[PDB]
Amino acid sequence: TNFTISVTTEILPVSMTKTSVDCTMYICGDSTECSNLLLQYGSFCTQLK
Amino acid sequence: TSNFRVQPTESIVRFPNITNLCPFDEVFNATRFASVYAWNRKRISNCVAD
Ligand SMILES: *[C@@H]1O[C@H](CO)[C@@H](O[C@@H]2O[C@H](CO)[C@@H](O)[C@H](O)[C@H]2NC(C)=O)[C@H](O)[C@H]1NC(C)=O
Ligand SMILES: *[C@@H]1O[C@H](CO)[C@@H](O)[C@H](O)[C@H]1NC(C)=O
Repeated sequence: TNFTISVTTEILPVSMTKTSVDCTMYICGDSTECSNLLLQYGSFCTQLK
Repeated sequence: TSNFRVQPTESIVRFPNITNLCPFDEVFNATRFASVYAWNRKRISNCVAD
């Protein structure tokens, strides 16, 4: 017989903060030995970036 | 692609100005040394070592 109108919340996430890392600096600050080791490995973390 | 960082320009070193010439000759240039069954210990601190 009688109707009412009510409002309800509904929250859905969209996205997070985009994060990017670096292969060289995360391993070490300014050491060229890290670069030599990562070159003689080859390509391991370029696909990660 | 790559990273940009500023390389260092000069070099600085800073050590404490204490100069006491740690007695390495007291433990090295000594006449008698203790045996292995009873070894002695000498503590060296608060000086400069060469
Ligand atoms: C349907 O329901 C609404 C509220 O759910 C009724 O509105 C209330 O009516 C009474 C008496 O008529 C008043 O004292 C209130 O102040 C009203 N509330 C309001 C305006 O928010 C309405 O009367 C109902 N209708 C029927 C036909 O039953
Ligand atoms: C070592 O000890 C001996 C005996 O006390 C002393 O003659 C000598 O000058 C000391 N130093 C060196 C470098 O031999």
